[PDB]
Amino acid sequence: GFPTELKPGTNQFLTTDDGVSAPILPNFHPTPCIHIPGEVRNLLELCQVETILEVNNVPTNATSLMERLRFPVSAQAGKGELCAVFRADPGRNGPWQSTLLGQLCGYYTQWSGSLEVTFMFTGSFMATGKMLIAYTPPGGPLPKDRATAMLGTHVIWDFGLQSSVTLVIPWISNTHYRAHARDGVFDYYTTGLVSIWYQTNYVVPIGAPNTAYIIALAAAQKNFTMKLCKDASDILQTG
Amino acid sequence: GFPTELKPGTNQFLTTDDGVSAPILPNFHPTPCIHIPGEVRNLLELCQVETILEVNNVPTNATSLMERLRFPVSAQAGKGELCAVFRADPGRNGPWQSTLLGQLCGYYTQWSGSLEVTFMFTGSFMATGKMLIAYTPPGGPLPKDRATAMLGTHVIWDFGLQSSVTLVIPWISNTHYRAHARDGVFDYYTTGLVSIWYQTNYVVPIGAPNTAYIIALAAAQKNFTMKLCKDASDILQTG
Amino acid sequence: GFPTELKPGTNQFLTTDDGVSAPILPNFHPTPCIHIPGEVRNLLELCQVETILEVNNVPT
Amino acid sequence: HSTAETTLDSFFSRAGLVGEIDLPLKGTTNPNGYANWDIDITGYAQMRRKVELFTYMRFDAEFTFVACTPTGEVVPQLLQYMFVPPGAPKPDSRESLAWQTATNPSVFVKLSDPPAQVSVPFMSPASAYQWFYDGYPTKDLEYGAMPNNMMGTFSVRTVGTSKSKYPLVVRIYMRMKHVRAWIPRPMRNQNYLFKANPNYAGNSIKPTGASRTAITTL
Amino acid sequence: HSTAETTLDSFFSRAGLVGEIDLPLKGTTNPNGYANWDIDITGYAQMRRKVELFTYMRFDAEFTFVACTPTGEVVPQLLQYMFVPPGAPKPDSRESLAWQTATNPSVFVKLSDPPAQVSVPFMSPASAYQWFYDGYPTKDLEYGAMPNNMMGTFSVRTVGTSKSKYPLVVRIYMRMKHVRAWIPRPMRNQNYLFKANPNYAGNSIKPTGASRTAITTL
Amino acid sequence: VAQLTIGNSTITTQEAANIIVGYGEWPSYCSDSDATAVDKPTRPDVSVNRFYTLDTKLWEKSSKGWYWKFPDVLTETGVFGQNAQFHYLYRSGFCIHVQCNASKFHQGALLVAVLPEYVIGTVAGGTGTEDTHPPYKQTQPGADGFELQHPYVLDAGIPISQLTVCPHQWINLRTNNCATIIVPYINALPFDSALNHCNFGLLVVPISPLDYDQGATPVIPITITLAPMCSEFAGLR
Repeated sequence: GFPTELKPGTNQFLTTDDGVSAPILPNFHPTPCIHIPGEVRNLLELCQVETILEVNNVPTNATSLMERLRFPVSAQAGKGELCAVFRADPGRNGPWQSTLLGQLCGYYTQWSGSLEVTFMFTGSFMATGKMLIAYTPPGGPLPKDRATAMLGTHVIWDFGLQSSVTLVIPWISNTHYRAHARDGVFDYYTTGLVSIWYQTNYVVPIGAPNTAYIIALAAAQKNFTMKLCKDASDILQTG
Repeated sequence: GFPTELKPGTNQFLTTDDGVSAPILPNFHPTPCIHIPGEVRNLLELCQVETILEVNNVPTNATSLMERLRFPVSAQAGKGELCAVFRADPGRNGPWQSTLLGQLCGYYTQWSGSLEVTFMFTGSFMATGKMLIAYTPPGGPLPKDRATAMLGTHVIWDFGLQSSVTLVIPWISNTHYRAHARDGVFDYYTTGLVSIWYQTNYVVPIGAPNTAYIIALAAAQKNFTMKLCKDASDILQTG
Repeated sequence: GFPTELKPGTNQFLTTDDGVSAPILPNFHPTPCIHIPGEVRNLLELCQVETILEVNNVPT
Repeated sequence: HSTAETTLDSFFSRAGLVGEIDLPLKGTTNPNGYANWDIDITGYAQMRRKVELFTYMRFDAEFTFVACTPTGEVVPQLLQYMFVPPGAPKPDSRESLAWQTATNPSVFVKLSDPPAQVSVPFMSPASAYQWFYDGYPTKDLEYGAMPNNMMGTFSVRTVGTSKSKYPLVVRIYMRMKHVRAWIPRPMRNQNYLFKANPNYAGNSIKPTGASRTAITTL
Repeated sequence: HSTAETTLDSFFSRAGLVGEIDLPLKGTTNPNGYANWDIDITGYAQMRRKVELFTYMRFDAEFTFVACTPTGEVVPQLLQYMFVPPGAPKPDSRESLAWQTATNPSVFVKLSDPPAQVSVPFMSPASAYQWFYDGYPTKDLEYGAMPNNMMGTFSVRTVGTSKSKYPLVVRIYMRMKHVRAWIPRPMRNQNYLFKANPNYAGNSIKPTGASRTAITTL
Repeated sequence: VAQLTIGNSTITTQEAANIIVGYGEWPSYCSDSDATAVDKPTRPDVSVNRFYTLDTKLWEKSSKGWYWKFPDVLTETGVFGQNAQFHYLYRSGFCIHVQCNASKFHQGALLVAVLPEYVIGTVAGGTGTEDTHPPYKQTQPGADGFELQHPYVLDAGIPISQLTVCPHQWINLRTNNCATIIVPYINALPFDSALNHCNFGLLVVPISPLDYDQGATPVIPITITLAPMCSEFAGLR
């Protein structure tokens, strides 16, 4: 016959090798692929969808869980008071775990791209005021007050004019390698910071609730990317 | 199927065979090669770089080691005196071991090409005189004096006119095979010889140091070549 | 993968089989063949050369 | 700049272990030197929650078979892996004529011979295997039962009339190839209780993720 | 007239032994019939000083696995070599579910089957594995620690539930392919003291090379 | 001779000796299609890119050598030490200029070179059995620099007899006083922390010892003037 020399690797079964194998049913014509609505092709499609960010990820009591979904603002907050705060950490625990984006991030090891958090004022329509939502880039420390936050990337939101406002988080990268406990994890360190202050107090006329809630939705821009699949989960199929 | 006949060699694992093997991560897109300054492609690039030749490779006392780097010339040397001497032996021990060239030569078995040793007078600027740097080709015996050296390839260097002078060593070849002890080593025998004589004495006016030092740098021309990798080293990774 | 059937003869080492084998030193560039006088190519060249015939092959 | 790692096919390839068969000599476990494994892709723990991201999918699956003794040792035993397509009848005994039905593909391989490997197609009669079904197949115990998702059965056994001389362990890996998916849906945040339904533990209802003290302390 | 032998790729190819795993039966050494080897290319003695000629490099590496018993004997044992990319979790026990994670490539090969062989790519997130780092990762014990140089971990183990019946030895060779390098620097002339730093022995400071009596006697 | 000015900084130097452009590349900028096209990296022109003239170190017979870390030498100093700290990323180049002011009666030779990722390895306890990590005053010595203790191994277990393999230039007193070098940004990354990572280090060692007869000034003022080239920053704090 024809001359050969088997090279090392012969007979190995690589869980990742993606060659072809013999068909079990050679004659079988599998029922045709028809048209189904909403076909997903690449997962990054889903990363660009907005999902509620549980910023108020504090109540854990079983029937208050519907509250992590929206934080509130009220008349009782003096001008300059810190309303809320969280980091630009899609992967790591906390608020981002509720967002779909965060959830996908868990099947990947590295990633980077611009994020986008949109806020929604769902209070009475008769309410007005202003909020100062500031972003303190990675490394920068949470501004001491509303004034110092007013000197860095910020946005005065008059929920009196527009019911919605969207903020773009320029960049976040989870690529710096950490070999802490004994388990080497690829962590941020790029914990950007989003602070929210009462620029003015909550002004509402008589007859309107003195407390409104705000919902914060999040998604990743189109410049987003992920690398290295890493199947991981606390919820697996039970016996 | 298709007819074959496995030939001898089948299943062997050659540390040198450079075939291809199955990728462990088929989907993985490794982070892009960006532009980094000073990229080295072939090692011979480094062999053409000048590195200090420890001609004065005699002091070994820990804090005098900075002296092997430069030998001296002084008023006290009479006309014709031998200032220094060494061989054209990049591989073999001694002065050349300090040069980068010499160091690379150790990962190779055979080699040949023209060398180039440049001298630097780093004395007072008020000094003058002349040196006679002669090359006695392989086989030729060290000239008895300054006169007999003056009859063979030589150069009168007036460190009074030019602060630097470069000498070319025409050729050296480490290819003659020697099976001495029981360990077969590929050695020169082409030990060319570079002698350096005081053509005149060191003339310096009042107020100037009566001793200057000279630094000798070395590199190999472009006609240089190396053959047969031979990993060897006294310094290996420790436990 | 691709379908095969090993035929008899597989694994045999024929002292005469002249196939190719893997190079031990893949990077090595052996020193160049220069010109040497009198190169012999076929032995019959030598058979046409005269050599003394010991006809008197008797004294020992 | 590239985004190929996040494609469905990428996300899902890789052979994952979805099944393990024990064929001990002395045992309560598969006493007849044979076994039946209706093909379940939930065998790979991780898998259940991953696929349940979508409602409809479609794919082919390359199976590879790794067999040895418990110490992970190799032996001179022959084996018959048989595939009983959905609809065909599974062998009830170590001598059920189902072992001989030609329409039940079978691949014979010696334990020594590297892993046997075969591709199985998109069986389902429906245009897609669908993970959720809001109805009943024509309070009932048949809710959410999408039937037409059967991939088949894999019958494994030592070859021969007599019991095999050794204790054996077959492992079934599965690479999913040519994956297409539709209708995406909320990632399971609650622990799984049963293979069939989304039934969760109404007592142990946990927040999707970690919590903190105040919405002002990071 | 040719100069191909002195090219970087030439200088660096060749599979060199960078690792050896002992999986004895009776032992203090790897008592659980399994082992974890974070990929270190300094395993080949010679290698450390060679690569440290440059500051930045880049490459792929083909690994070949040679396994047998201490007498250099072959046996009917199956093996699972697993690669846990950086970031993934290493197996802590001979039954850690890490052995089953699909995203941890695994190649199964019988000891008899010739050496298994696979190519691993340029992992690093940085544009190049860099040998020296003049800083700290965001007097400190973290100086010169360039993190993003992790190639992964190689988990080796006998296959199966039970301990393997034989004493085993795996050897890991590594050919470096497609090598590119930048910024050249002074050849290490002082003995190496630790894997992490250039720390040398301030007492035993030796002249780069041999010495002589006078600068006039050859 | 002729004097050059970059802002309020006016140094007096020689016409134009031979400059050394490290690795033949010129400290250029980083184009728009990079990793951060959102947070436009502002390129300091005004005063940020001007002449910084450091505390002149004095040469002696006994001097071992000196080294500074970059960008550490300036993250302390001026309006560039303002941006280096209160900014998240950095990429820069450097026109380094080293001068000696000595008479035609002193003699010596200085090798001046730049070494990327100059990682200082200490002595390690002496016998070799102490894994001591160099202090923070040795790892990042500010604009006062630092004196090598083991010039022969460059305090890093490497022969200096080979340092010429890096961008270098010589300062032989009998031939020249000024020595200049142009360094392009070098790192495995387009940007990087200007505080946690010293891309490189300036090394200036006396290879031929300073000498002079009695009476001549015993020290040679080595003045190091340097300036940033096409430097870039990104992400204020």
